[PDB]
Amino acid sequence: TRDQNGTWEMESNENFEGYMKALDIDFATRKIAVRLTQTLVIDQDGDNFKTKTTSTFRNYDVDFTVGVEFDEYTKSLDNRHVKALVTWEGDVLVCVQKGEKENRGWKKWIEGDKLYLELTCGDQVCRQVFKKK
Ligand SMILES: *C/C=C(C)/C=C/C=C(C)/C=C/C1=C(C)CCCC1(C)C
Repeated sequence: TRDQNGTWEMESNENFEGYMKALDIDFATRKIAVRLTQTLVIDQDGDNFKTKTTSTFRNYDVDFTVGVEFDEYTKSLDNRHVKALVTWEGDVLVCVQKGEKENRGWKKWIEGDKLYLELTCGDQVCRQVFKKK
């Protein structure tokens, strides 16, 4: 399925520390962030996505249209400018964030009632799994 609508509660989070370190997120922020349960709310209408990731400590909102390049300033993360593009490869939603960091982006897909999110930066891969609330 390409339908990723839902309120998604984080079930697991593998190597978030490595990914954040590759992004140059400071030590203290990384230590807080690795322990937190995230909720990812996705509102998807055709090719329009509105997403909100929340935790007790920090939130991050990003909206995008599939197939439309957009400028991103990663405020509240690593505070960089990237040129972002989100597209479909089969039923995998693929984001490439072009800029200073190599191999920067993510892949998101559904597999039997779980949402999988693989975040990449440099040589690091973070693997997250969510379940619908
Ligand atoms: C569709 C999947 C998306 C938009 C993935 C979003 C991932 C985040 C918003 C993660 C954000 C964070 C970090 C990268 C490190 C600091 C903690 C967070 C949760 C603000």
